Amino acid sequence: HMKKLLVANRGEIAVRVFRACNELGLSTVAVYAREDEYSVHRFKADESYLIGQGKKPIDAYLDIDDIIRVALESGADAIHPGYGLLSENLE
Amino acid sequence: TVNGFPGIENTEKRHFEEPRQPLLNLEKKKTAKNILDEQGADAVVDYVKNTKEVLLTDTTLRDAHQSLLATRLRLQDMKGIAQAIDQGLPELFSAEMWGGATFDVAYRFLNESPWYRLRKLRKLMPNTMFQMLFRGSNAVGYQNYPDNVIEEFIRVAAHEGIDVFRIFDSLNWLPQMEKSIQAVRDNGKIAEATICYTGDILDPSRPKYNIQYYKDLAKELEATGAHILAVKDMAGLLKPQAAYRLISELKDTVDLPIHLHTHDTSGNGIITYSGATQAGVDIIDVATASLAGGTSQPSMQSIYYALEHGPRHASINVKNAEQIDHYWEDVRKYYAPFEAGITSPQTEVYMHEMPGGQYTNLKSQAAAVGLGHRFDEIKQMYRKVNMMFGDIIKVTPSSKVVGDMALFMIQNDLTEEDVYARGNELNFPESVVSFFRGDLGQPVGGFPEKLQKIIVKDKAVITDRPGLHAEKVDFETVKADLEQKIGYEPGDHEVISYIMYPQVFLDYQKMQREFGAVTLLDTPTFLHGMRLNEKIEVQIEKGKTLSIRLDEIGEPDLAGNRVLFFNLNGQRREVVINDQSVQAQV
Amino acid sequence: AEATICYTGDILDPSRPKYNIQYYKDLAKELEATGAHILAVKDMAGLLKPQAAYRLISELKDTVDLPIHLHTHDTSGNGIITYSGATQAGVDIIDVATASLAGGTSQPSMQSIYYALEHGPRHASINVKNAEQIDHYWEDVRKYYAPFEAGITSPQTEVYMHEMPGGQYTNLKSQAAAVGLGHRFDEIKQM
Ligand SMILES: *C(=O)CCCC[C@@H]1SC[C@@H]2NC(=O)N[C@@H]21
Ligand SMILES: [Mg+2]
Ligand SMILES: [Mn+2]
Ligand SMILES: [Mn+2]
Repeated sequence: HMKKLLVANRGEIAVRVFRACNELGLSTVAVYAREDEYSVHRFKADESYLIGQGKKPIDAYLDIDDIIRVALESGADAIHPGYGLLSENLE
Repeated sequence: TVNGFPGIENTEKRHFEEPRQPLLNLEKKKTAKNILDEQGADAVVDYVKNTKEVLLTDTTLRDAHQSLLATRLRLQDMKGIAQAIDQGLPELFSAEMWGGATFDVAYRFLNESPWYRLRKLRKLMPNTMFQMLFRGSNAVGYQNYPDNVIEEFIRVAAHEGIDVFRIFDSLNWLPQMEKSIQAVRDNGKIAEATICYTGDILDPSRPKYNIQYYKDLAKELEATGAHILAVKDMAGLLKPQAAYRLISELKDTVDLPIHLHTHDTSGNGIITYSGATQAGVDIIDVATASLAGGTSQPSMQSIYYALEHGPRHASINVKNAEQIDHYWEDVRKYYAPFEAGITSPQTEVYMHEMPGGQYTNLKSQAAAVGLGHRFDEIKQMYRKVNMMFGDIIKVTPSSKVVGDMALFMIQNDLTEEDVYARGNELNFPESVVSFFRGDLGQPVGGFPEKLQKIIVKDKAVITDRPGLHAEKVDFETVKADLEQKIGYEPGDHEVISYIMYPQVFLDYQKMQREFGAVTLLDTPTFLHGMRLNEKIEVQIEKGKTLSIRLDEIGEPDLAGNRVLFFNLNGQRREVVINDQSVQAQV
Repeated sequence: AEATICYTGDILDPSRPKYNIQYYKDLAKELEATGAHILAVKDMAGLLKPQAAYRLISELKDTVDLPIHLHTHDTSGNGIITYSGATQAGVDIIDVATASLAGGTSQPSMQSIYYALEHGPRHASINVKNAEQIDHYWEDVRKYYAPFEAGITSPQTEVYMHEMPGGQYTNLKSQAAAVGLGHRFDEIKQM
């Protein structure tokens, strides 16, 4: 069973999935770039982790391996991509 | 930010670069902690006895910063390098990270639980044995405690990760040690019975502490079943020829492995360690190079090259130790307000025999009073008061008695025959009368009988163990009272800390309810607050990092309150804090 | 006249064979060929380990009959044990400083080398009670030279790594921070 979910997105949609997960009784993991350090979605989750260190922030949010590494090391069971960045990404 | 750290002078917050992480050459090896966990204490003792090399105990985490940084080293700088110490130096016998003044000082000044520090270090150092300094019948406090308190502390400390207990008495008295030794043995850990070396064994003018005294004391310490015999040189008094002779006569007397702990106060620590190594010592207490020398221990990097091509080498990875010393050098610069005086080899410690921590604490205490300009007179009075008391062992807390007594002597212009004459009406300090009443135990050769009746006039003295006369403490009612006091059910460690330090633990709880876990902050931020337009990140949890920016410090109003404009997690938050310098109600 | 051999490398390490024991033996023979009165051994960077100190002095004592003068620094924190190792090998004169101006890049202490060699085969010819009384003056005088203090000094076994003498350590670190390389002074020491 799922106990923890990571959102591989930012901004409004990340907060929306966080609210849905909290209504469903799930732990929430946020990911954020360095340039998105003051985003609301970073502080709306139980755990927040910096991703894409050194890259452009949009490229940081498109980093598949870093997001998967954060989700694996945080104990997250699922990844919600939101929309836009990697929601339709097959890889 | 507005009021400064209490006890130090308010500077600006200096810019500090990140400390250098070590580049380690890891070598997977079986440590003594693994042998203790799998096979017990006796197999550890056999492993020490079967090692031809001299083992090293790292005193960086307790004694090096107790001597040099006024034991103000915090858990953040410890945990920045604890994993690197555990992995890069598996050759260490143990790491002394607890006990002594650390337990009181962390609660009092650092506002962090020593139990929390022990838990974090144990999680970060799984393969390194943890050594504590056990002060006999008064385990970490100064007042005497009942036996059930001592065994409860030993049980909880052994459960939370302490593996080696260096048990010593302030006056080298076996009744104040053997109960703690038995409790440590019962808890499955290693008991380190300790002799406090004082005087000179090669000086015929002082035969009170000669080689036969240490021989018979080591015999009775081996009779109690303690695993390792320890020799604590508190003030760096062990001369190298004296070290060789003492270690030889202790090696041909008992079968226990010998542990030597000395200070480099006279500048002869390295040669003393080498002379003990030639005589057949097993473990020696060393520190990292950046926190070595002066009142601290000799360097482990120096003691590697001191025995590099001799008959016995030191078991350490000196490249990894030199790499870790870069981090220690970088993080020493955070504690500039707590730095002691300019270091030098001080051979005058052979005269007054002051322990280094006692030396700096008494220097600060005498600097608080306007009398502190004649510190040479204070040291001479310390030497003569020690001679007048009957040449007692001057370690914590008996060294405090000698220091307070001598400071009282030259504070009111007293003399030895003068204090003999006027001692009927003199109001001596509480430490001297409590020592002469027998609350610290029975000294070797007894008290001076005329001076005893002069010091304590009407109060009852005791010649037996003070732990026999201690008031009984029941843990259930203490736990209930503490739960009433702190608002939640306390652990065994919290109750144990409440028993020995009642007001200190409660004030720590008040500081925890007011300021939270300040141990998670970095040391420059902990000591100097926050700068204007500064950005700090505070990790309060795994995955939770507080982004704090100080935007503007407001002017104080008529009530003395200042509004600080913080940017907490991207949002503006105005914090109202009272300025102590600004007078209120104006 | 004190003919002086400057010491570098490690005589007890076979990976550095240029300055081995035979090089110092031949140099001591060449210096004794001249009319030098005392052979001097300068350890400017404190590189002489105590096991190497016993080996080098004993191999020079049976090579030449000149008295051996040893001078070293305790930058590595091993100055006292190096002098005690050479005392066992039969060194004649050692270079010591007063206790208030000892340690670090300076010489090992005169007051501490007495107690190190006390009750041994050879004592140190000094009045340590008079030396400790003199050291009170140097402790007070050193307070006048606060602007010229090096800083917080610890035993540094990295002097075995880069072999920088103590005078060169303070001087070169001053220029690196002056030009702007003080933060990379570790990489300067590496190279
Ligand atoms: C930045 O790359 C985040 C995605 C923002 C654009 C995407 S494209 C499809 C979604 N529709 C929309 O209006 N925005 C989303
Ligand atoms: Mg051994
Ligand atoms: Mn000590
Ligand atoms: Mn020189």
